[PDB]
Amino acid sequence: MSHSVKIYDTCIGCTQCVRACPTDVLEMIPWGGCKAKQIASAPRTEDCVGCKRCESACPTDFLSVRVYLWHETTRSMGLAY
Amino acid sequence: ALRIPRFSQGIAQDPTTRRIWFGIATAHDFESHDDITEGRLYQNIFASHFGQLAIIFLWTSGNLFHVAWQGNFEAWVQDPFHVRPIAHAIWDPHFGQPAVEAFTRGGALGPVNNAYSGVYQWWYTIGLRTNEDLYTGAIFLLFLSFISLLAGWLHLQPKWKPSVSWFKNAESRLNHHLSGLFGVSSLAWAGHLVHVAIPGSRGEYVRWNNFLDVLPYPQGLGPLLTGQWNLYAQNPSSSNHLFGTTQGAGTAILTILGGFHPQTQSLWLTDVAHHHLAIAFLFLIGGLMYRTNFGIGHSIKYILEAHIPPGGRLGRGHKGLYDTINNSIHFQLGLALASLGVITSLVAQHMYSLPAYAFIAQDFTTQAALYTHHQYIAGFIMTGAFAHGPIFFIRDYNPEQNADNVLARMLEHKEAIISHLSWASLFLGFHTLGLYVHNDVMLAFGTPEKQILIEPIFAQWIQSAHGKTTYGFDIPLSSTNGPALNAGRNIWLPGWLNAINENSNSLFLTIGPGDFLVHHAIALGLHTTTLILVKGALDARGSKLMPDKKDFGYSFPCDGPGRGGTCDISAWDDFYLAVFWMLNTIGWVTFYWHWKHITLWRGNVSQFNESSTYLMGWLRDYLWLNSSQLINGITPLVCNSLSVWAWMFLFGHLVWATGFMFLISWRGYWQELIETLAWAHERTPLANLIRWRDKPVALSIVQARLVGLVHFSVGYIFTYAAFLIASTSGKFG
Amino acid sequence: MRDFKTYLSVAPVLSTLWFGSLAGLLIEINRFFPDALTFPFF
Amino acid sequence: KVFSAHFGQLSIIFLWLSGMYFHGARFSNYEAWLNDPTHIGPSAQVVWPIVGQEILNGDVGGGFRGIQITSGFFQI
Amino acid sequence: SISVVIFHFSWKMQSDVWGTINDQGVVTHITAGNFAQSSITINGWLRDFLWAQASQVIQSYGSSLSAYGLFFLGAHFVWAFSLMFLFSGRGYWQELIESIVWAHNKLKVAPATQPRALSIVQGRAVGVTHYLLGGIATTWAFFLARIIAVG
Amino acid sequence: DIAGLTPCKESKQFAKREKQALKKLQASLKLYADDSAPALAIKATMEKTKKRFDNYGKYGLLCGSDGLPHLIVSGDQRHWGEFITPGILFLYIAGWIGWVGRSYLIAIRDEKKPTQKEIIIDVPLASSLLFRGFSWPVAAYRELLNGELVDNNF
Amino acid sequence: IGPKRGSKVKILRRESYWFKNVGSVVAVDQDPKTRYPVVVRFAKVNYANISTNNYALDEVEEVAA
Amino acid sequence: HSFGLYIHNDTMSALGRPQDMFSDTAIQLQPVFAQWIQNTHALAPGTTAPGATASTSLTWGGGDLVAVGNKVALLP
Ligand code: CLA
Ligand code: CLA
Ligand code: CLA
Ligand code: CLA
Ligand code: CLA
Ligand SMILES: CCCCCCCCCCCCO[C@H]1O[C@H](CO)[C@@H](O[C@H]2O[C@H](CO)[C@@H](O)[C@H](O)[C@H]2O)[C@H](O)[C@H]1O
Ligand SMILES: CC1=C(C/C=C(\C)CCC[C@H](C)CCC[C@@H](C)CCCC(C)C)C(=O)c2ccccc2C1=O
Ligand SMILES: CC1=C(C/C=C(\C)CCC[C@H](C)CCC[C@@H](C)CCCC(C)C)C(=O)c2ccccc2C1=O
Ligand code: SF4
Ligand code: SF4
Repeated sequence: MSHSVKIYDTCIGCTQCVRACPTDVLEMIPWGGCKAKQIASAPRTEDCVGCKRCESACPTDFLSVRVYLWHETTRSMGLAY
Repeated sequence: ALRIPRFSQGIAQDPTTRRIWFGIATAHDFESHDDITEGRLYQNIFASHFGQLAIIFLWTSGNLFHVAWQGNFEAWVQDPFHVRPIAHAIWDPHFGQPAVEAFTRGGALGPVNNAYSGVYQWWYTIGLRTNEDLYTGAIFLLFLSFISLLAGWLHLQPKWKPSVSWFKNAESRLNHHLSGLFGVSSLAWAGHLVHVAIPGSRGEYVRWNNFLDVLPYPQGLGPLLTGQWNLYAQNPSSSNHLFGTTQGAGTAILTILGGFHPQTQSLWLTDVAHHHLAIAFLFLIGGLMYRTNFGIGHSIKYILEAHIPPGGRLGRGHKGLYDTINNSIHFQLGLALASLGVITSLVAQHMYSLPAYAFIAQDFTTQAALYTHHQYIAGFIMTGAFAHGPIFFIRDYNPEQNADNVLARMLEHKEAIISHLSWASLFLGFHTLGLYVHNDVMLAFGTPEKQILIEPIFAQWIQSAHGKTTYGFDIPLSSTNGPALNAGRNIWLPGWLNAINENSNSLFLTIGPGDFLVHHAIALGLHTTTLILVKGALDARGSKLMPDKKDFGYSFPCDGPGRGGTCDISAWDDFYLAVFWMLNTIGWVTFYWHWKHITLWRGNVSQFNESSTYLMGWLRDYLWLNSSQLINGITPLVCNSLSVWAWMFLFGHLVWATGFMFLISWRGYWQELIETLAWAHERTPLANLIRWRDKPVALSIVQARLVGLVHFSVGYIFTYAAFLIASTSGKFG
Repeated sequence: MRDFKTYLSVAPVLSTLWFGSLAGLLIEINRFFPDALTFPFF
Repeated sequence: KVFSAHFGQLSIIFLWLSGMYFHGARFSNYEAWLNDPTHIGPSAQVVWPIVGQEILNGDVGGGFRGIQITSGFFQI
Repeated sequence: SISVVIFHFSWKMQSDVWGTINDQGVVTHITAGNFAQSSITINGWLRDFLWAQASQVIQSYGSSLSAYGLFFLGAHFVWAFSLMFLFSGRGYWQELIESIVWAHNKLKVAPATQPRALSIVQGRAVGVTHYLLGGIATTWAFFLARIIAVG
Repeated sequence: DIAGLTPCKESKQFAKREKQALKKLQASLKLYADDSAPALAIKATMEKTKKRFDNYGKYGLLCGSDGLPHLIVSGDQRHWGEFITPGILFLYIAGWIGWVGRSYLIAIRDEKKPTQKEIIIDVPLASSLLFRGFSWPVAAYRELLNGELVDNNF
Repeated sequence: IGPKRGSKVKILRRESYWFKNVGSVVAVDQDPKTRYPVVVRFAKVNYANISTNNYALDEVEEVAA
Repeated sequence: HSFGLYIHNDTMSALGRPQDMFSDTAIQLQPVFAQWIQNTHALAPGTTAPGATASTSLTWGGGDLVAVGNKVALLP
């Protein structure tokens, strides 16, 4: 929020797990101890659309994200044109 | 790329068209949108619905204003024989010269459309008569409906307080209301009917001049204060009456005496007033029940708190249900909705068999397009009742503040609740549907016998312990006598609640196996409709598939694919999904009355009898029989009687069908070809440079579940609207 | 060849040799008593 | 595969047709209808009078109880 | 596309053509050309069609063909069951399927073979296919019932 | 006896149904089978719905107006086995559908990998847990509410 | 082996799919350190295609015991 | 041009002024359709055409009637 859909999990390891999703997710930001030690839920999200391709793969064990952002640009929906 | 819409902000600079729609449908969502505080909000709903009451009187005014100069009244009060009253003058330049053809209706000149609302038999039924004597209406109501706005502003202006915290009392208010309001709101009505109306009914006039000089009697309020009341009810009315003109009038207000009459059905003159009186003590006695400073009565907690009936020693709390129904405002608007919802039908199902108006049923049309605008709504409520009680759970509600506490446990022990609900439906499902195809496989197959058909025993039963003195039958302790009442007799149940079988208007219609099904199929409605609303509600919070479904609860429609595949799983989209069965119950139910009534009027009743016990036939004779009149009304052979209606009826079938798009289309396909279709303009001459200010897009992924609906609905509800009328009007019946 | 504590398998729809038949033998009771709607007893 | 799992259509269209030629034969009406066309109103199918059934079997031409046809064999 | 092309042919082919000779071959169509001024109105399409013909489907009980009127209710039902499959969510019948699954477990009667709702697009597969075998046979009945018997 | 009319011993309206209606079954002066051996309206289909004369058994059976027979079943005058007799019957049969539902099910979740043994069927119908149902005297009416499915397992 | 490592544990968080149900465990953490140790495992899948998750002792309410 | 076309009629025949509908007779068309290609099909056995009484499909504009002695068949 402005893009706020929680995909977080607990491993945040990203090998044979999850990568897919247009730009949005430049992570691998190792928090001082979480197994394959790369963590959190996002980077700077003011860039791309609203997928849930976000999970589909690699756990969120709870919810998984979708549209919830409301405040919604245009570069945030393909169509500002 | 500018800034606009003056309340929200994310919406405000959204470059597409969503900018618009979503503007015009977030307006009324005060609690949490930019401009809000618990102080703002409250008052921002307060001077809102002071903007209410206000719009209800510009309605009523004009209701009494397309009536007084045309639209027969110094007619229809000469004797109201079932020939086409009037609402207002229809005036459209599109009309052909068959302006002359009915459409243009007898008495008045230019074409018109007649009162199917009741107003015409209650502006009349409380006296209100003479066409020189009448032309007030707006004049008052409106010199009223403006005041309705004045507080609006006056109480919106800071200074002379708009009041902020003062909005969470109760006790004081409702310790005020159910006395000050209702009680005296009755009373004062009991006042009116009696000094000015009952005289206007049985007896004679009242002259705008005198109000002191007119005295229901010779020697005044006589005793009365002298506890001696009784001798009101002796020779009150009569029956050899001639309604409105005395002569066999008599003059002693109040009664329970006499009863029905071929000249008017309708509750007796008086009784609707001792009643209006009678109840007006109880609420006044009720009002004055809680605190309001002086130091008597009650605190609205401390009689919840550890009150509790089966609590006590059954480990199941009751903590501040007050500061959660009070700190909620949604709990509020949903115990409000229902009560209203339950009673909107109690109104409208009692409003027949007991209509309280001078000529109504024995009208049999206005009587059948008025049970339903009170069945639609009423159903239409209920849903919204159930729908603001699954918002309480998300925006408001507070697990740490409600727990072990009986509103929880309701959540906690929930998986059962929907199941022992769903078990009702699935049972009430196939078991009604065995009985109705079987009943239809057997006909067609040549065997009218073999037909499965249960008498509605526990039905008729309720009534052979009332007045249904149908063809005898004892019942052990009752017999039809020996013991009758003994304790009751010539007081109370006199001629009244004694309509019996009365094939015409007996109140209770004589029930058989045709009614032991619809009556189990209205039951399969509010059950299924509510397994979905109970469910819809019982986790706007979340669940296994979507555990953390919140901070927004209600309308988040959709989620990403994966997990199992996830969709209309917002408590809104179950509300969304609910409204189809509230539009299917409130159809089986209304459908039912009428077929019954229809038949029970200008003809038989055997008709509904062996031809409602099955299904095909519900389509054939009714549905297919009894449309006749209307459709050959555009006829290849000129516009006959009705034409508004059948064109409405096909306007009915279109608005409906055109729901479906919205409903089987789903934004994806629409947006994409608009991606190609907005390569046009940009790439085509004589339509370049020419800029939109809102970016061509396809409808939101919740929006269209609505619009298909809010579309599905009018079509649907505008079809029966036109259907029943377009057939209860010739009739026959 | 089948003694005690469950046996051998069977296909996806042996229900189609269970809807058809068994149940089928029942028309076979619905013509022996070609009719119902209450029933005498034994 | 598709040149095989194909095959089992022709064979099928072939088990079908048979119960139609047989049907359009001993469950007759064709013999009766042909000496007597303009007149008949053909059948090939007939119930067996189990349960409600029989209503469905209503005099069709060359003198017998059955259910009609709108599938123009009797005419190939 | 097809469902209205059909609607076309028979209303023509009977409104005109199909009908009948006698002396002076004074032609007498199953309907003296009612089409004329009266299909042009799209109500005439249920004044003159659907409400006119179909009176043979809703009279068809107790007969011989009867199986049509007696279908015409089912399949005029099955269609009005499609919308449920067409018009609905998905984690919905999940959210529901568990309430179920719960009551199941109490008696000890469910888990094995994780019972699941319909595969988003399977759901659409059980729309459509139904909406058609519904909305279609409806007329397959509507028809055979207005050419058998007069016409 | 009750709301509708009396049984078969007299029911005028019902009589008329017997007669017109069916017998117009007739309606086909002839329609050729003077001796012929197929077209069987002729024999039964009528007579099987028909020799059902002023007898159908006798059943009581109330019959309203139009004389189609209505079912009270309130356990009185005559009508008791129009729900209970065929009611306990519905109960007994089901419940021995699902007594074994809760059986060729509670016999698996064990041994070695038991993860869909059920798309094939171990004993067809269960043909082992089979009769457990008629081999229900009392049964769940005690052992369900005491032990096994015991509140514990609740 | 001496105390109890991973021999039977319920789940109690209310988000976790097989929450109140008790399945089996594996290589529960050793060290003083972090906050999401313990793998658990059971037959029944869940909403994802693959479901074998790690919860953590602040909780495992196992509960009685 | 392909549906609201009908809707005109309703809205204006239910308004009711036929002067201005779209009837086979109100909006200008006059007791003939004929002159197009139908009428140069049932009439074509007079080209390179050899001939053979009637046409190709009896449902074409020109000539002939006498089709069948139970009921009917095809005509123009
Ligand atoms: C969405 C819908 C809505 C609409 C459009 C209508 C429309 C209508 N309803 Mg209605 N109704 C609704 C919702 C609606 N209702 C609901 C939710 C309920 C259940 C609560 C009802 C219960 C109801 C009843 C019981 C009746 C109607 C009737 C009517 C019809 C009468 C016209 C009218 O209402 O004037 C409205 C008139 C006013 C607003 C002014 C009168 C209000 C009085 C009581 C104010 C008294 C205040 C007074 C000044 C205080 C005195 C103090 C001092 C002097 C001592 C009209 C068709 C009547 C009917 O049947 O017609 C045949 C009647 O039977 N309705
Ligand atoms: C008596 C009334 C009562 C009151 C006081 C409220 C008050 C409120 N409701 Mg509400 N509601 C009610 C009855 C009520 N409701 C009922 C009966 C239902 C369904 C049966 C609902 C279903 C509902 C929903 C889904 C929501 C609300 C919401 C709200 C809040 C924002 C209002 C809004 O969104 O409107 C703004 C709407 C407009 C400006 C107009 C758009 C409305 C469209 C759909 C038109 C409706 C059909 C229309 C008559 C057809 C067109 C006319 C045709 C002749 C051309 C507000 C707290 C919202 C909320 O805050 O919840 C979280 C929202 O979620 N309500
Ligand atoms: C006429 C319609 C059609 C049918 C048959 C149903 C039936 C049902 N709906 Mg439904 N629905 C429909 C249209 C329909 N809906 C539409 C248009 C909508 C809105 C778009 C909805 C929205 C809706 C909601 C929100 C819900 C339902 C629910 C239900 C179920 C409620 C339980 C019940 O009523 O008894 C049981 C069912 C019946 C009486 C229908 C007959 C089913 C059996 C008898 C099948 C017959 C077997 C047959 C011989 C075998 C043929 C199959 C094959 C082998 C050839 C039921 C299955 C609810 C539910 O899930 O309940 C738990 C609830 O979730 N519906
Ligand atoms: C009765 C129907 C309703 C209507 C009006 C439409 C209309 C349309 N659908 Mg459609 N659709 C519907 C139901 C409807 N659909 C349903 C139920 C489904 C699925 C269940 C679909 C699935 C679907 C698909 C997949 C597609 C469409 C497409 C279209 C468009 C085709 C082009 C066209 O001719 O439009 C214009 C003409 C009309 C809408 C008919 C005339 C309307 C009349 C009443 C005239 C009114 C105009 C007048 C100025 C009114 C102003 C008066 C004032 C008071 C407002 C058209 C907008 C397609 C598309 O977009 O291609 C271009 C696309 O292929 N539909
Ligand atoms: C062996 C069976 C079994 C048992 C004991 C139950 C028991 C129950 N079901 Mg249920 N159910 C079953 C199979 C079973 N079901 C199947 C296969 C389905 C299809 C998905 C359902 C779908 C279903 C729904 C939607 C609901 C229930 C509900 C219920 C509960 C209410 C009873 C009721 O009114 O539904 C009547 C029973 C049915 C509709 C099930 C039809 C299937 C039966 C005929 C299975 C027959 C045995 C089968 C062939 C197994 C093979 C035998 C094997 C040993 C070889 C009850 C606990 C309701 C609930 O949750 O409330 C507590 C809820 O409404 N069931
Ligand atoms: C239906 C609306 C009328 C508009 C089209 C009318 C224009 C043509 C006139 C009638 C068309 C029908 O054509 C019909 O004509 C005659 C009816 O009088 C019939 O005339 C037939 O009967 C008699 C028996 O020998 C003789 O007069 C003719 O030799 C013979 O052809 C024919 O069965 C048919 O050819
Ligand atoms: C057609 C269609 C569209 C396309 C959007 C369209 C066609 C909008 C077209 C605008 C119409 C022409 C406006 C006419 C409406 C008038 C009554 C004016 C509205 C006035 C309001 C302010 C009340 C979607 O975006 C969509 C999204 C999700 C599910 C289904 C669908 C869907 O069916
Ligand atoms: C109603 C509905 C459901 C619920 C429908 C369900 C769960 C249908 C599946 C029911 C199955 C077919 C019952 C199978 C049980 C029997 C085969 C087992 C017993 C064997 C026989 C002997 C009875 C969806 O899952 C769905 C998904 C996506 C879009 C729309 C919808 C939708 O509209
Ligand atoms: S893979 Fe999914 S942490 Fe793991 S669930 Fe979070 S992004 Fe990486
Ligand atoms: S899930 Fe969201 S953030 Fe992630 S890629 Fe998709 S759109 Fe971007």
